[PDB]
Amino acid sequence: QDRRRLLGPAAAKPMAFSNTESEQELSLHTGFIENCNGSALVEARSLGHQTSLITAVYGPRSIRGSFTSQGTISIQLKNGLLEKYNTNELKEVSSFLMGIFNSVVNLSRYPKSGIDIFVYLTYDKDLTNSQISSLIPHCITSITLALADAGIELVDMAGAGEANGTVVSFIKNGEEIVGFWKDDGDDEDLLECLDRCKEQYNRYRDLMISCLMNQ
Amino acid sequence: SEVITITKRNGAFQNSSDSQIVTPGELVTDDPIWMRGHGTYFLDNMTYSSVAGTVSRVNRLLSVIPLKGRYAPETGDHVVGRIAEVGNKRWKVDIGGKQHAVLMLGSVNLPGGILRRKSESDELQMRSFLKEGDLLNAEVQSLFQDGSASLHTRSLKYGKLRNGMFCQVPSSLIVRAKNHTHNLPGNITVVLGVNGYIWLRKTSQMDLARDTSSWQIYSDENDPSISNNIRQAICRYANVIKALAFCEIGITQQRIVSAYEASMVYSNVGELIEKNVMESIGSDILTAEKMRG
Amino acid sequence: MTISQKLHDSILHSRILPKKALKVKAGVRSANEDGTFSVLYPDELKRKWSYVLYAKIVVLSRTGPVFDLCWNSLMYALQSVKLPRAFIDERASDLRMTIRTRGRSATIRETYEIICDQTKSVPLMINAKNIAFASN
Amino acid sequence: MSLSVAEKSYLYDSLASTPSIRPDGRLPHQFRPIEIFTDFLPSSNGSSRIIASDGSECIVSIKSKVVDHHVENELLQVDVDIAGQRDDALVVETITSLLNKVLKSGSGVDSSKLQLTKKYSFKIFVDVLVISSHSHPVSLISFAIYSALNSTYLPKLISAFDDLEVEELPTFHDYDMVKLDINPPLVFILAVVGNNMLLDPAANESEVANNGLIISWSNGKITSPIRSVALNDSNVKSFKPHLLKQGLAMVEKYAPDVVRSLENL
Amino acid sequence: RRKRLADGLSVTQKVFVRSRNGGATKIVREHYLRSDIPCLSRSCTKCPQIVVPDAQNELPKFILSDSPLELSAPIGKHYVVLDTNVVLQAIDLLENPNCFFDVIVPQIVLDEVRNKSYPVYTRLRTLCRDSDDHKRFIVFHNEFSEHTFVERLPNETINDRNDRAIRKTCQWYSEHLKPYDINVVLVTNDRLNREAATKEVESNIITKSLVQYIELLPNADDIRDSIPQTFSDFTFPEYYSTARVMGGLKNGVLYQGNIQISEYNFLEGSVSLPRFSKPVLIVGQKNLNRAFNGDQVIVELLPQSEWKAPVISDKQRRLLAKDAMIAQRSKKIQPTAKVVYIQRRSWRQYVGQLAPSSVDPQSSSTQNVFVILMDKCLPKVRIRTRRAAELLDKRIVISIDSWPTTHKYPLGHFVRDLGTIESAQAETEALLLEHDVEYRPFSKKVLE
Amino acid sequence: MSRLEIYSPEGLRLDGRRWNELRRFESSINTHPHAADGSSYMEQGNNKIITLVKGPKEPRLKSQMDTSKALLNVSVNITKFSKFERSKSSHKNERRVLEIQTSLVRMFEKNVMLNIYPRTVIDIEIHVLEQDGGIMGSLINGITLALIDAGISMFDYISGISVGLYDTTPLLDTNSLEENAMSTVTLGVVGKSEKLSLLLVEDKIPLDRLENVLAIGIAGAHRVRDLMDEELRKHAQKRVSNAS
Amino acid sequence: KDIEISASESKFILEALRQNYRLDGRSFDQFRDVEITFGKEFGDVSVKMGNTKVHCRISCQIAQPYEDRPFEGLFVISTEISPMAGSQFENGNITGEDEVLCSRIIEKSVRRSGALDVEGLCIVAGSKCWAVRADVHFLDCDGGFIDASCIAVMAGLMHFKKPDITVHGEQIIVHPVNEREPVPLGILHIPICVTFSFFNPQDTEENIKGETNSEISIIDATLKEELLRDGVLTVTLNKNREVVQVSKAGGLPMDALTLMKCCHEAYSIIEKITDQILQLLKEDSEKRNKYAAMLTSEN
Repeated sequence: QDRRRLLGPAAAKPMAFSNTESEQELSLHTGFIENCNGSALVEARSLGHQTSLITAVYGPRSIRGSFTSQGTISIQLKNGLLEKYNTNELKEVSSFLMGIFNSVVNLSRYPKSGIDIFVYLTYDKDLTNSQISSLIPHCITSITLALADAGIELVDMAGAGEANGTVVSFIKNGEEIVGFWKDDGDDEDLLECLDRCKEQYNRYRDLMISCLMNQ
Repeated sequence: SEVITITKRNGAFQNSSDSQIVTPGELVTDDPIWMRGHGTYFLDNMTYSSVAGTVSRVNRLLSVIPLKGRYAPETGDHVVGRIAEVGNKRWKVDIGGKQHAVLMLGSVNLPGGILRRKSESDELQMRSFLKEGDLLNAEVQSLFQDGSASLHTRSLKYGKLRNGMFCQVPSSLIVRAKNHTHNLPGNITVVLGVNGYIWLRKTSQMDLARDTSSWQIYSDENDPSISNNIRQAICRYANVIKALAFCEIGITQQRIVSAYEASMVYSNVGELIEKNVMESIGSDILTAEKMRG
Repeated sequence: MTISQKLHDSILHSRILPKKALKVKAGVRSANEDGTFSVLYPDELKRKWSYVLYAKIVVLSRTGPVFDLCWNSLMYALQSVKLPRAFIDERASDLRMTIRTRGRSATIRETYEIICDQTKSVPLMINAKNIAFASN
Repeated sequence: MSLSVAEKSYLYDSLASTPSIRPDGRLPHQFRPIEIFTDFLPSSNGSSRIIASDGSECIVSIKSKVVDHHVENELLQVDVDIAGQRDDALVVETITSLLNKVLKSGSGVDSSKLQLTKKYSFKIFVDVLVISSHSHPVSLISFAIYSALNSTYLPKLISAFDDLEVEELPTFHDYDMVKLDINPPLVFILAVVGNNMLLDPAANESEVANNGLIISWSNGKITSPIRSVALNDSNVKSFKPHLLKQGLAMVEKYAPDVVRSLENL
Repeated sequence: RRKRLADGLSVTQKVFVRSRNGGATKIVREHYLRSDIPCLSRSCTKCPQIVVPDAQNELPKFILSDSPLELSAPIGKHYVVLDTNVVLQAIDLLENPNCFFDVIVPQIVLDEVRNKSYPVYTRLRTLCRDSDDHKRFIVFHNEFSEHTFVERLPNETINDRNDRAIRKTCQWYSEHLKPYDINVVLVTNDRLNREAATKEVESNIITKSLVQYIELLPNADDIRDSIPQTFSDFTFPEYYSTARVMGGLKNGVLYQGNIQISEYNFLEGSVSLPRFSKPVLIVGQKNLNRAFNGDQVIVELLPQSEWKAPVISDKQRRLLAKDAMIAQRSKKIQPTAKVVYIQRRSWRQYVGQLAPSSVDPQSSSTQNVFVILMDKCLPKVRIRTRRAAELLDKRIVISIDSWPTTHKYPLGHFVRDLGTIESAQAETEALLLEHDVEYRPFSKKVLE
Repeated sequence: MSRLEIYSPEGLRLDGRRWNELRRFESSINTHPHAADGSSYMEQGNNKIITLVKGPKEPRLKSQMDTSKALLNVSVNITKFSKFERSKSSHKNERRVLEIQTSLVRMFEKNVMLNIYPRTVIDIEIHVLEQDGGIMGSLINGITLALIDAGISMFDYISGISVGLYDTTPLLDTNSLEENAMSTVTLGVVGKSEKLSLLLVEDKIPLDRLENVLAIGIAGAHRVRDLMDEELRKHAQKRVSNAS
Repeated sequence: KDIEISASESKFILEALRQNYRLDGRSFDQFRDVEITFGKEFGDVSVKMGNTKVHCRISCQIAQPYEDRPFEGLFVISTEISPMAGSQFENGNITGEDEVLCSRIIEKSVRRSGALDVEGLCIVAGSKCWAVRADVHFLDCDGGFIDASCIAVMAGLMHFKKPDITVHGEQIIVHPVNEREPVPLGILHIPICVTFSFFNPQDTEENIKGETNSEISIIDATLKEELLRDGVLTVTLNKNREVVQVSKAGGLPMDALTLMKCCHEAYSIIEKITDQILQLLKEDSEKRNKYAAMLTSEN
């Protein structure tokens, strides 16, 4: 097998078991990792579902490659303890992550400089008796707080709101959209899908700015 | 009135002047009197080709010209370079050929001219005047021991491009003449590289000067005054290039003019992409080649 | 790559864990009347089975040597480990199968898949008088 | 590609014209000419071969397999290869993970048509080899697959299909194949420049864009998965939502004409 | 479709699906036709013009004579082309030294045998190479033959193109054999294949059945008892289908091995199973289900209602099969089984003696006789035959033909005419073969 | 025990071929003009290969650079749909494959006039589509197209063919069914000569046949580079007759 | 990590072949002398040919077989180079080419060839079998590794013994080592590989269209010899005169008629060395048993 790790004897197996509008909620914390220059802590708990995750910043790191006019972002999603999302399922989100911050970050302030983003999908409850799609907007919030902690030039507190398998990311207090994500749902529910996302965005950004300006 | 060409063909991987045509591994002759040049290797008599190409016998010189290969750089040629890299006081820049050309630091037109003399602080500003991927007019000076050659801009006429659009072709169809900058009705100008690189732009006064400020030789600016009637006229000359390229046509400046007026059937400029219609206009000119000269 | 080795080494050299603590005493799920299931558990004592445990250490904001905190954080996790109740089927459907040779044949043994309970669990037995702690 | 800045203005100028202008000057809703070949890998359940105008090139293969449809959830698998790249790269894995979502088993896929018995069915393999691309290649790739499913025959059931009591091992005839009846989806690449929305972004058009979309077409309508999508990352701008609302019917009132051009046999 | 090579040579694709382990595995092959296909006979002068050496540098031997058995016109001189079925029915009739000296084997007929039976396929492989001066067998590779190759027609089963190609195979033959007036006789047993030539559909062709060929021999009396072939008190059951037993094997439902039927008790026998320790008895005449002793069969356990003390689902039977091993550890009430399929018959040629009750003295015609076998454990065989008054005080060779549903004792046919009962030479002979002793002299391929 | 018929006593193979016969052999030139200047397609029976060549051109890194000659990269793509049975895992570092990646390099270290292409890169791309056995010599014949397909400097044709041995008898142009049935040898044959580029034997071979066995494949191999030549030439005529 | 040799030194050896000389003192077609010595363990051996030194190790343990061949045991050979044996090498590069050139040979030389009965590793079918292991170590290179590792593995198989087994379903009784004896293994055939080493004294064309065969082939390239060679060829045979493998993977072009003429000379070489192993296996085991005679009479 893998000669680099301790994976036990091969013939063992893990243990098996069988059967015998609501509120979302946060707890947002910064400044707790001394390796980084930007850290952010996120608790989330909603109705069957409790979620905690860590966003980590390293920047500006040097680039051994070549010259660029401006900065470059690198984003990692890694499984924590229990929930195991698929590998190719991860990087699609990482693709969707980078597009929004490329309408956020003053890379032109940062020539030949790198951005390292480590996201640790650390622990999630789903006690409910598109499972990754329910965790998208909280990432952007978790990144933004850590990116404020490294103090990097950011245009807006941009945030995403969720309405039932749909993720829409805003700026300008919702007056423009910067990132769009849709799974199955209804048809032409878009206009209501504007709304419930927007107000959570209207909730969340206020929760964020409270976390920093009051500190 | 369409969106896309969707024509279907299912059940197949594919649809399925005399001179010496020789192969590699093949004997030409063993007359020792012949001289042995390009495309030729040998063992003391046995004249052996190395490519798919033609026997060229020049008066005692036998050599093999291939049919397929990259662009061959030669001196004094007027081509277009895309900026690959920056070196010590050197630059790397694609020809399209085998390798990059090189370009000395003082090989370029300085703003203010020669009154601006040398400075070691200029290598602290290599990226100032030039950076990657950019397009320009270049003059082929001389070579190295291999066959890699270098460039320069010994004129105002050579320099960094603007005011238009690039296209590219195989190097074969571009015909040689004593002139390469050409000016076309529509107030516009083709800059045919030899190597297969083609830049269009709006006719400048310096272009007009050819047939009757200096601090703008590294700008990313254009003329701000660019009409759509300029811009849409660019595209009509643009596709007819690829029409002749798809039709395997040697480029004549007049043929382009002949391509342009034959394209006046179609005002819908987006219809200039059709495999048949490009071939039809391609068929037009070859028939029109059988009248004049 | 050193760390997970180095712990495991002195965990062996701690002599914390007799394999008696890994001995699993499974039950059998009696298919009882009118379609109900109760797992007959034997108590206070044909195949045997053994737990094999795993750990994962995540390290955030490394500021120095880590090994002592690698040690000590495990120790409190060790005391919190419940052993979940494992049981086998009453009579599992997954039984002996035969494989034909080029004239001969053999028998695959019956595949009794152990199942841990959704509910019941017992704690872990520890040589508690050998639970160390670390210091550099 | 690496292009020059003086173009990049003019290219961003001309396409953001209010009488909007493509570099090839098509109408804003046009696509580019292509070629579509199938049915040429006779070891396969179906084959496909598609040719772009810039010479981007792919082939998608169809191999099937009989499976128990109860012990396995995913009845339909996509697996992609791009030439020239590592497995580990980004654009690989996202496009790979995408079409799985696009072909979820009951979202636009009619897995009842895949169903063999009350116990068994057909595992299929969407196996993809891209020779070359110069584009964000995705909407090309769906097109050959659409023809690939329209070029796929399957061997005929002989025996019965109720294996709960009798538990029969299913039997196929050795010559008689039947075409997979299926309604496969389609994917379209979009791009936003200024106040204009082009269709089939070529690589130059793909470079200069502020932002772009991917819209899932199925069953004669718009459906999920739908993703806003970056093409470059030097020119990423945000966007008014009615422009997002604009493009949907802008896709849709030209979508089936492309489909009917390919629904053409 | 098909394509052409520059040697005038054809190439096309034969493609199918491998059904092994229930899988659906599509298998494609290319296929070639050649135009150097030999007709392999004495009289033709043009197929010896095209014969080319092998890798061992040999041009082979064209052995079917100008002189067959000539018969009554419109037969005249003729060759014989066969059915697989007439071979499958009458494989030993072919091995008569007295007759059938010149037979083309078609390639498809060769394949169905190789599809059907492996050691029967040995015998045709044996006979063709061991053809002699007397008897001559060739194999014509007709679907390697360009001029006899056919395709799958639209809306067709594989059986149709089999009969059509064999019909196509014969069609080329007389065309090549018009110049010498040696005909070609197609022998069949299929009544629908004996229907399409009644109108003489395309070819003025010799479509006769076995007996319809047999009734034209000069010496047909000696051989018609080698032609293969109420009688009811109850009805015997049947054997399970293909998907049923292959569906039975993996689940642990079904079992195979060998069975021993007792002589002191003709109606009771046990098997030795790989999963099972003790010999598991099978009790009951219907439960033995018309198989013979020593054969490879496929068995099923019986419910405890039929177990012996000295449902729909297979969910029940497996849990009952566990209870068998409990009852195997009992040895007080032990389980019973019955057969549900026969893995293989251990049939061969068999030698016995007839019953004096079965024969009429005054009769000269065809009649039923039963053969008392030399094997004590195996039952008698109804033999519908003429010359029983001859053969009653004589030893005989039979071969078992079939077991249909009704017949309590099987249908078989007499094969070889041996000699007088308790004559020393004949009792020497069957003492060899029923003890499996080879005795036949060394053949023509041996002495080379 | 095989329930099938390997080689007839009547001299025939599975499709009816003789022991000294080939499959249908089809090449093509300039299959992908928009992709690279080397683009050639092979059908040798159902062995179907797309062959692609890039160069002579600049490296990605100055580390991977020489001031004497070219480099040669081999990238083999075996698809999971290449066979009947679909292979589970990918092959991209499989040690079986890397051997061939070594092999074609040293086979083609010595046709390329390496000195006259220094500081540049040759990359050879392989796409194995449909696999029919005889797989090794299938490749090399596709290579010999692709170098000429751009007209790279070389000495000679190079031919490749697997020839198998059923007990005494050589088999030109085996298939994978026959490959798993007996012992086979592939020969990398150079031009018109009797000198070898590739020689590879996996199966167990009695010694005494081998000289004769080697004496077989040359006539096949000479007919290979035969059929490559004119097929290029009739293409080669199609250029200038309609170019001019 | 690059070996640097002058072109002056390059011509020097190339001249020596042109006057039929080689630097070691052997003939062209002469092989080194082989020192085989066993350690105390079974499947323990040190093998030495002048400068090249190797060491390998055979072991076995209990595992289940695959689904693939559920009948048969498990076996594989490790050949991980350490840069101990020469500073050219990476720390355990399993992805280097020459490594693969060392690998696939020994893969085909042993595993696909099957000198060893893997079915005689079946303890119980599908439940418990053997996992037999072959770790090859290199010590110091003068070339001939792939011939040395050819030998030293096959040396090791004829010296390893496995212990005693008793089966009762799950009750699988591995006995104590010293009460119940270890049991050696079943070798179907003994393969010996041969390196061939090739030198064009000329250009390409006189090899290509120079019809005159003029190419020198030698056995067991030394280190300096090995760095200039033009083709690479290894054949492998037995005592029963069958050819195990041949591998000319490219390099220099090469006449066929040479290769048969080459491979015949392989035969007489390998046979004598083979029997030298065979006596020493006996003679050491004789020395084991004479010291076993020097033990029981002692004890």
